[PDB]
Amino acid sequence: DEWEVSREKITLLRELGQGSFGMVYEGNARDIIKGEAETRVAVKTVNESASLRERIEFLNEASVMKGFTCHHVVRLLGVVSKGQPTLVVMELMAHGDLKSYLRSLRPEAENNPGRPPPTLQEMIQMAAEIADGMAYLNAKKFVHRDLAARNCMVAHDFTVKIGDFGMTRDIYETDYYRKGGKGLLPVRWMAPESLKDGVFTTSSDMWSFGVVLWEITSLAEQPYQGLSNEQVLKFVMDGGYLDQPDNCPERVTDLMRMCWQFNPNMRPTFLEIVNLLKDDLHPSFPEVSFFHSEENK
Amino acid sequence: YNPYPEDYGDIEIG
Repeated sequence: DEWEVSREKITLLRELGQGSFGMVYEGNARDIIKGEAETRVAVKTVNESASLRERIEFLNEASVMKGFTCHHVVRLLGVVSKGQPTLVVMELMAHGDLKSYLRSLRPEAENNPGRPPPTLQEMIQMAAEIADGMAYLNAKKFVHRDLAARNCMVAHDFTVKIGDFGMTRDIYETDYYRKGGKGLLPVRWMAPESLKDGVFTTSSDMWSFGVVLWEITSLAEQPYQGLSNEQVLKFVMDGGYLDQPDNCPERVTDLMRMCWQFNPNMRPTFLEIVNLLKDDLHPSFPEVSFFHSEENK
Repeated sequence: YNPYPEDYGDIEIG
């Protein structure tokens, strides 16, 4: 493997928190990034008591990430696959997941880091970054299936990136992934047709993107508060959607509404979102984005 | 890297 890292190069420092299939650690990795003798990293592991399905999914997720190179997607740095346990080493996102980050910015949050909530400009920047990462994933012919603030990560410089590919599926041959039946599923983020027909497409990721905008503007309130999981399933299939957060900027409300068109064919594409926002972004954006890259063809 | 287990529910789709 070009991805293999010697185990002795990794040192675990502390627990970051439970991942999909086991604990994630903050660690040091020696000689993993050219130009750095030692780099602080995130290291994902599988739980000792993980089911066979979970063990398979953990390895599949690492494999998927090997194919990705995008500034707005969290980078896989290496795998320790010699001996045991398997360590999956990724780019450390200094400000954690976006759901946790947004919740910390609430005026009354105990962990308010002493910084103001996102400005409109900052919310637009976040939106464009998330949409750019998603545009990349779509161009690579994957559907994410779990787009949500908790699965976006925030870097040292506050750049947002797509993380957590635990539900991501290849759609190269057909442009959709179908899985009917019972599951432990992110019901509050799922599109009506996913709920009804078990179908997942870039359009259903777009529905979730709308919910991410709602999270950003509500500082990650719980969607459909007061509704149970089963009530949400009914409500959304029947044409229900979320109300606008208090003081939600109108530019963002307009976008959410478009993401929540009942007919998936009427929703925007991720490329359309970046394009809508392209003139309201940091000067570095065209230097790093998938949208502005030669790859976007 | 917080888990939000409550963000998932056992439901049937399809």
